[PDB]
Amino acid sequence: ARILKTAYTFDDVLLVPNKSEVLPNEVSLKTQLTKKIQLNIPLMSASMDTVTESKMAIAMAREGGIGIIHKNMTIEDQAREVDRVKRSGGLLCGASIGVTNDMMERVDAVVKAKVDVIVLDTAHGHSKGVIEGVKRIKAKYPELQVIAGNIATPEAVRDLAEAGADCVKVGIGPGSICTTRIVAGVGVPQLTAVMDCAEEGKKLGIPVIADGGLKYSGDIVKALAAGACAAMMGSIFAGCEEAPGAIEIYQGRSYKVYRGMGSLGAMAVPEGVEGRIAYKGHLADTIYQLIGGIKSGMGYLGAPTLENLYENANFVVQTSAGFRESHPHDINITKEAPNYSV
Amino acid sequence: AMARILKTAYTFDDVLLVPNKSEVLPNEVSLKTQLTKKIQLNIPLMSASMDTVTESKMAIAMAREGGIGIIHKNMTIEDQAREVDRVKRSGGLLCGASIGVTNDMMERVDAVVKAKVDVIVLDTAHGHSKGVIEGVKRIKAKYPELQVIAGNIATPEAVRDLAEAGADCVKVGIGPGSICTTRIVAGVGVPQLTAVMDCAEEGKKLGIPVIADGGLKYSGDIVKALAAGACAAMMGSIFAGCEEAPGAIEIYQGRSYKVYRGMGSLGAMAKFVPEGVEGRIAYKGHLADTIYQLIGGIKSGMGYLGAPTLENLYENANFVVQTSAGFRESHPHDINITKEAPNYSV
Amino acid sequence: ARILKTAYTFDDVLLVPNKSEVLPNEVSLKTQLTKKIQLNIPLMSASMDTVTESKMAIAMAREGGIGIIHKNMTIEDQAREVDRVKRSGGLLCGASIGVTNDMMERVDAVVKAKVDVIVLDTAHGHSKGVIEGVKRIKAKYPELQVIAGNIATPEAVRDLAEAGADCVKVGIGPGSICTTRIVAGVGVPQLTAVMDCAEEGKKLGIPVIADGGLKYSGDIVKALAAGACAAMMGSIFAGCEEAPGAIEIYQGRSYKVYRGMGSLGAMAFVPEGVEGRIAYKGHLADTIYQLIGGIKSGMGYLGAPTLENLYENANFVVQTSAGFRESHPHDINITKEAPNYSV
Amino acid sequence: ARILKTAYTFDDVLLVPNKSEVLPNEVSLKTQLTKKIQLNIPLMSASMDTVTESKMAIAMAREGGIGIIHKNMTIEDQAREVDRVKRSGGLLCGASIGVTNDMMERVDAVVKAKVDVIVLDTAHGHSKGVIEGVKRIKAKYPELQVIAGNIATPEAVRDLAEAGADCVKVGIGPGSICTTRIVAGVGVPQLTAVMDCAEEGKKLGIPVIADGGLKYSGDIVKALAAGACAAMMGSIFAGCEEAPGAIEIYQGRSYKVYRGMGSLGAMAFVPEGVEGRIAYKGHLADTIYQLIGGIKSGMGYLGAPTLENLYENANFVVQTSAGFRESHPHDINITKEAPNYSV
Ligand SMILES: C=C(C)c1cccc(C(C)(C)NC(=O)Nc2ccc(Cl)c(O[C@H]3O[C@H](CO)[C@@H](O)[C@H]3O)c2)c1
Ligand SMILES: C=C(C)c1cccc(C(C)(C)NC(=O)Nc2ccc(Cl)c(O[C@H]3O[C@H](CO)[C@@H](O)[C@H]3O)c2)c1
Ligand SMILES: C=C(C)c1cccc(C(C)(C)NC(=O)Nc2ccc(Cl)c(O[C@H]3O[C@H](CO)[C@@H](O)[C@H]3O)c2)c1
Ligand SMILES: C=C(C)c1cccc(C(C)(C)NC(=O)Nc2ccc(Cl)c(O[C@H]3O[C@H](CO)[C@@H](O)[C@H]3O)c2)c1
Ligand SMILES: O=c1[nH]cnc2c1ncn2[C@@H]1O[C@H](COP(=O)(O)O)[C@@H](O)[C@H]1O
Ligand SMILES: O=c1[nH]cnc2c1ncn2[C@@H]1O[C@H](COP(=O)(O)O)[C@@H](O)[C@H]1O
Ligand SMILES: O=c1[nH]cnc2c1ncn2[C@@H]1O[C@H](COP(=O)(O)O)[C@@H](O)[C@H]1O
Ligand SMILES: O=c1[nH]cnc2c1ncn2[C@@H]1O[C@H](COP(=O)(O)O)[C@@H](O)[C@H]1O
Ligand SMILES: [K+]
Ligand SMILES: [K+]
Ligand SMILES: [K+]
Repeated sequence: ARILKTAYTFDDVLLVPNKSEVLPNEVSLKTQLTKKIQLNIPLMSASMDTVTESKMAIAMAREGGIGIIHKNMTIEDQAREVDRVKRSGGLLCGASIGVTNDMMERVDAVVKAKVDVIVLDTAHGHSKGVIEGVKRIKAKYPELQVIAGNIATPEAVRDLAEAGADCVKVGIGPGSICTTRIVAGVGVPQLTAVMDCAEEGKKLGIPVIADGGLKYSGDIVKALAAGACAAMMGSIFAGCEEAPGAIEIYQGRSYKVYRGMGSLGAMAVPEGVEGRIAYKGHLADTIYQLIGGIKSGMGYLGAPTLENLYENANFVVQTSAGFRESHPHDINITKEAPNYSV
Repeated sequence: AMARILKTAYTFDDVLLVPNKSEVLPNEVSLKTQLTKKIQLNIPLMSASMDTVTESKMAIAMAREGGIGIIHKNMTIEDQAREVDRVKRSGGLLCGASIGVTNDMMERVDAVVKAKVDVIVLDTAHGHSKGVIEGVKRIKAKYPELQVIAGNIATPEAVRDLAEAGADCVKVGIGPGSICTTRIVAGVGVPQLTAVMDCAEEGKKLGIPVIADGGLKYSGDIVKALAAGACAAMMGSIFAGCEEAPGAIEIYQGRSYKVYRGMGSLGAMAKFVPEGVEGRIAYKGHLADTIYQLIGGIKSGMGYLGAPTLENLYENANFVVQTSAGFRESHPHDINITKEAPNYSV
Repeated sequence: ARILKTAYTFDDVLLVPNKSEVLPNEVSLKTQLTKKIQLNIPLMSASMDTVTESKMAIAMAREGGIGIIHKNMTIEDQAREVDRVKRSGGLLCGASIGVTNDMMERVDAVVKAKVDVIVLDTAHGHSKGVIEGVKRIKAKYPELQVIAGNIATPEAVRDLAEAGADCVKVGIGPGSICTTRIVAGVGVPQLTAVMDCAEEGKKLGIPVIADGGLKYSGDIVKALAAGACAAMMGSIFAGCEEAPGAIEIYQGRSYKVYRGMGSLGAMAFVPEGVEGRIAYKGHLADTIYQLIGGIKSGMGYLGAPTLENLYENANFVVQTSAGFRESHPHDINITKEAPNYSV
Repeated sequence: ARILKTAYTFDDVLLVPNKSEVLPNEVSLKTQLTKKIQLNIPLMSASMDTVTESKMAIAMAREGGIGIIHKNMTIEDQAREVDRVKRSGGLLCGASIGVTNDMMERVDAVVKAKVDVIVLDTAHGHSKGVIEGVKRIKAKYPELQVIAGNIATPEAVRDLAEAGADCVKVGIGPGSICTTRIVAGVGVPQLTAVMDCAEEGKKLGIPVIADGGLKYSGDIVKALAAGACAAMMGSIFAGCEEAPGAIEIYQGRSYKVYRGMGSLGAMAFVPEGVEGRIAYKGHLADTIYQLIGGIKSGMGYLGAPTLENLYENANFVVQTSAGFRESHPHDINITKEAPNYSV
């Protein structure tokens, strides 16, 4: 039983600027989610019953990303949801699958609805059940694109790619609503997890998704510079108008419900919590700020594409003092900024 | 010889366990552990020997759940014997008794032995001392088969010296306790994760187990202590609010509290300078409900690490260090929690 | 994509005392801003529309420093502001230029008004547009002093010096109103940025400016010890009577507006700064006095009669968060105002 | 410019327990302040106008420690305070001296009043003025015990010893009222400073004093285990009945005034201390009882029956801020007062 190293999250690191011949308006955000699936922007919405149904997925895809329909619903309803996204323009769409008895039955129905990718998502992706589930899926549907998660190690990338996954999803414990690391003691701070896993995926030719723990646009730049093909978010999108759930008002402020899929409410021992986040308005305005920040970061790094970003990215580690310097400090902020908050 | 800085030492909140390949489900794992070579526990949990934590009611409840309680010694010799006696006659449950380094030490041990106590815990502020080492030797001479836990310690050298004195198990923890001020008033101690790991390593070489005593707040902390090599975890704070702990239920402004205090606090010693504090913690209802959450957390952690057994968990556990920013990410963040979780509190 | 090292900001480090044969009242604060421009004190006011117009630049220069007139104005008005400064005595003045379609005509205007230095300043100075800008300016006005920024790597120092910069300005992300590091993920903790850049500039013969993130006089000492020729500040000066903006009273205290140049309000669409209020400080002279006294104190502690000697002989140690807590006052209820400390 | 290392303060480290054969009550706390001055306990009260006059110095002496009479009075009044302590019986007394034009005058007076040790104390002890001052005092009074400070490096230990000091005082910037590190940028976290200076002093046979930054009895154990012959405290004693100043009441709480001597108030150029108020803590003997109890407890944990053995067998580990949270009480609503713990 040994200590391997210090592992870092997004707030621990910064990207060093490079020489740049490209302006933020000239960079391309295109990325391959699998070898067969290109996104126009590297963003995905979490498959949670408070984040992504057909309305969110349609909106994500029109912006050039993708939404993964959650599976806290009957098989027929999830099929319906996928079908509505597919009929709204041949937009891309995903569907969540669990390691369950009816797993193949749920897969058959979202395939019938012509889902583009299934996400075999589970608390612990580096497990025999997930490995065998991927092998059953790829044996019946060899061309069906499969994302498997969640994981946090190069060995997990290796075993899941060996099983036939086309993409793997990284993140054990970083979610805003997640208590996995506290109740089970397990996880890897997300920037080191993505860096280590994406480096392994690149050697195998399998992309990785940086899933969870993202709070600012600059976090996504770091996830992409570390080598993730795409970034998945629940918190950043669950307050948008297109997220499921009504808008609630409490003492002058408008909120939407957001909860972990492993919380008591979502399941009705838990590994998530349930709560409220601020109402953000329409997805478009959030995406515009996220993409603007990504384009700026890429301008700072001289990267015209996502791959060039990864190839020339150098991180430095900052201390808690450096974190205090990186945020605004020693000012009473009195005007809303659209891409910042405390 | 000169003073030196050895290394950085870590507490539970500093580290995370890296997930392994798993072929085991949380409900398939076994929590059986050897507290000593002759005492098996069904779950690796112990309740602390404090006068706000463990008497008969608590020890009975702990044994029923598969753990064990250590009856505290802020008690006449006779009362402690009767406390042990009630646990033994309550269905043959395991029971332990706390013993200090006192002039009547052997008279206290005699009485709990007669009450058929299964283990005695010679616990004191500084276990790595001549008084403790001579006391273990005296007990193992009069009672060669009596199981003896000695503590508290924090170094591998202390494991060896107490193992050579004849201890069957050593208890690790100088300063991690919720109510403890040792490190602040005396400047002494070792962050608990590193203390458990370095002592467990030495104990494994010698074949003596180590207990991780103090500083546990969440079920995931227990997983880290077991993964660092402890055979069992000892908790005061987590159990002091349970209905089975001593003390009445106090209500102040809509919340329910129970008293919890260090054995080295002024109040506990009136019943020197103090090395503990006195206060209140939340009432938690029945012990069974807390243990359920603890065991569930432990089983989930073993599932993530691919460990069907506690020895497999130690053999394959890998830790990473996280910063304070990583700690912020590990807890729920950027959310207004509006519903209680039964295993997470703020 | 890899991790280079840990990088430090000012609060991460402390300077070790040296043997001293000099009293703080004997040190000299002269610095070469460029080869041609000497300042009597190594302080600059930021080129921001809530910090430096002519009033601020005139006071900074009378105190021995310099102000950089911001460019959130028409070309004509910026020339008029520089001209106000030059007509108010022998006063040094600077003017901010950006990478814009009308860049050279803005430079022509400020040159005609007799500006002493232009600051070609933009979010990312290590860029082809800044490099081409410096070359174009130097090709037309070979003797005009050019500061280029902002940057944070030794490679950018070398490229901007090769382009013909006379001085480079270091700082990506540290400013009190800046969100660059949060929104784009990019920056270098400022003490390490200044140290690594100044060392490259020393080898090349080009000075560097420590711009941004400075809060106390001690911070400036650390910036200068790390090799910067001068320190540039916005927050420390924006609350002064000579900065732009009225004085606002609210619940018994006095405030002034301070905002990033990349905030929505300054720009009037993804901002890299915020907008807010800071305490009114009174006259520039009194803040400068405290700054100077603290710098002179630090040079006393390090035995430095000059700023070059301070840099040549300074050693740092890293402190933890607990060391930070010990470095500030602690375990006291402060009941009297200190003119050079506040919580 | 170069970063030498990470430097640590008391909150950054913990001492590893040793095998012990000694109970706390059996421990001996005697120490050599200098080769010719023994204290029954290794505690000194700071030479500050809010901590030690004769009332404090006499009380420190009766407890086994010693007070340094502060210098913020006339030469005549300081000798009177020294004389009053020395006529109260066989009590030890120190007196503070500065690098002043009347330095020798003030030394003459306190020497006439039979002071036992002088403390040539200044902001920056590793300076020509202090080195010359020690040399002049020792050339006139070869047997006067001289403590010189304040310093933070082994080079300063060596330079001050070669000048004739009998003890050196370590501490640049750790004091609770101190702002040296914020306003001048200079200092060394105190545990590292004591350890590095104590190691040099032991090679030379000259003791060091750990001055400032101590909050709990456990911090003093760390400073002695790090090599100091004694610990000097202002904040821990300024709330005691024997400190100067009246007991002031506000909302049912009792306070005393405490201020740095580089604060504006004490100086009545640029300040390096703050002014404020701390809790009233009653008679000094109550506080000393708790300090000595905690020290004896720590030496029990370290198997040190006496103090010389302590440094030789002291092993520190570094703790993170998470370890710091574990070291204090946590997850408890403390409802009873503890005599040796507060937050
Ligand atoms: C996103 C989160 C956190 C999550 C989402 C929904 C529910 C949960 C709950 C609260 C139910 N918690 C677990 O489910 N915890 C868990 C822990 C360890 C293991 Cl080993 C495990 O099972 C693995 O093996 C199975 C077969 O491959 C497959 O279920 C896989 O997860 C599950 C967590
Ligand atoms: C002080 C700050 C932060 C600042 C000040 C004013 C405005 C901005 C705004 C909000 C407009 N943000 C950027 O402007 N962000 C940005 C990011 C990356 C690049 Cl690559 C970039 O462009 C570089 O290339 C161009 C040609 O050299 C030149 O404009 C140069 O800055 C600009 C920031
Ligand atoms: C859980 C805690 C902290 C604790 C629990 C109850 C009481 C105490 C008190 C406040 C009384 N504090 C000590 O007791 N402090 C102490 C410190 C150093 C030594 Cl060396 C020491 O004595 C050792 O040597 C003796 C013979 O082996 C034996 O008493 C052993 O403890 C005791 C602490
Ligand atoms: C405890 C503190 C902080 C302290 C105590 C009282 C007064 C001061 C004031 C506020 C006046 N601040 C300094 O005095 N600051 C200072 C800074 C650098 C140097 Cl180099 C210096 O003077 C050195 O050179 C002289 C010749 O020996 C000698 O006086 C020595 O101190 C003094 C500080
Ligand atoms: O309750 C749960 N426990 C742990 N992780 C969860 C839970 N529910 C969702 N997640 C993960 O957390 C991510 C959202 O993280 P966020 O973007 O920080 O809010 C999802 O994409 C899932 O990977
Ligand atoms: O007063 C004391 N001072 C220091 N440690 C104590 C004191 N009383 C009990 N302990 C220890 O603290 C443990 C409880 O830690 P907790 O589970 O963090 O509350 C006990 O099992 C003892 O090992
Ligand atoms: O909005 C902006 N975003 C990022 N940096 C800015 C912005 N506006 C001004 N700056 C920089 O911040 C410095 C002021 O930093 P301060 O002294 O910490 O307030 C200026 O000199 C500029 O270098
Ligand atoms: O104002 C000052 N500036 C810096 N240090 C001071 C000042 N006044 C007193 N000191 C130091 O601080 C010590 C007191 O530290 P305290 O015990 O932390 O309050 C004194 O013994 C002096 O060494
Ligand atoms: K900033
Ligand atoms: K989390
Ligand atoms: K201080």
